[PDB]
Amino acid sequence: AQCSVDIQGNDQMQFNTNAITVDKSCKQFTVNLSHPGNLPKNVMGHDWVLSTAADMQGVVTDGMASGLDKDYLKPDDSRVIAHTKLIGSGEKDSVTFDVSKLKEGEQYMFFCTFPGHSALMKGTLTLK
Amino acid sequence: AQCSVDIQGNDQMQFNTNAITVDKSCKQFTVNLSHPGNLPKNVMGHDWVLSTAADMQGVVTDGMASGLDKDYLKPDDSRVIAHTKLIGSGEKDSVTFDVSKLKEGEQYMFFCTFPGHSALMKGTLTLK
Ligand SMILES: [Cu+2]
Ligand SMILES: [Cu+2]
Repeated sequence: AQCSVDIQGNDQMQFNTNAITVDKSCKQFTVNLSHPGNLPKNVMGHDWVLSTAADMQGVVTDGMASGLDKDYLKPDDSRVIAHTKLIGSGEKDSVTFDVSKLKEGEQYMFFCTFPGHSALMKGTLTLK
Repeated sequence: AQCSVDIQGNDQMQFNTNAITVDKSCKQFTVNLSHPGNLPKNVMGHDWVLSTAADMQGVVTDGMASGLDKDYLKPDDSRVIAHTKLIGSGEKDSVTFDVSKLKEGEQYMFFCTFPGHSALMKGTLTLK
């Protein structure tokens, strides 16, 4: 626990939280994602992606343009600090990243890149 | 216009009108739906479905459970007064229903039954 969190994205297009603070003593931080529900990945896919607030739009945009095969993310997009894979119902994925990639005083947002899902599936992350 | 309306569902999960009025003189009424943009049916499908405000949730829940192959609508759902098929970008569909299936003093709702979309895509229909 402490440097980790569990996120669930369901069939009603929602995440279970919209805010995450990362404790400044963490060297690394883990996100674990599971998709409750019965719908397939091609109709209700979810991933947890991270970037600063000012680049979220660019990532969602470039992400949509790359297709379901690239899990709706642009390959080697250097605005994406961290990201999971796109997962369907009953699947799960985890990502660990380096906390020194964040700095205190900058605003970060987590979100899903499936088309349209970022309207309700988005939230803040902050280094405290 | 005269006893019919032309409506659009776009790539942002938005319909372009959110209240429809049906005048009592009309024996029938027609709705013509188009979907501008470029996303396919499985990622951004849309339909126009009508029920009383009371049956919307029962219809939205059963439709999600019917699958993309059943155009996310329960077959022969007795609560649906009228509907179109589920279209992707570039496509189009229309429907004409009898105005005698509506009654004065009841509240009706139109919505898209694609999973996750009916929260953003809905509006009122009133018989005046
Ligand atoms: Cu999603
Ligand atoms: Cu829709």
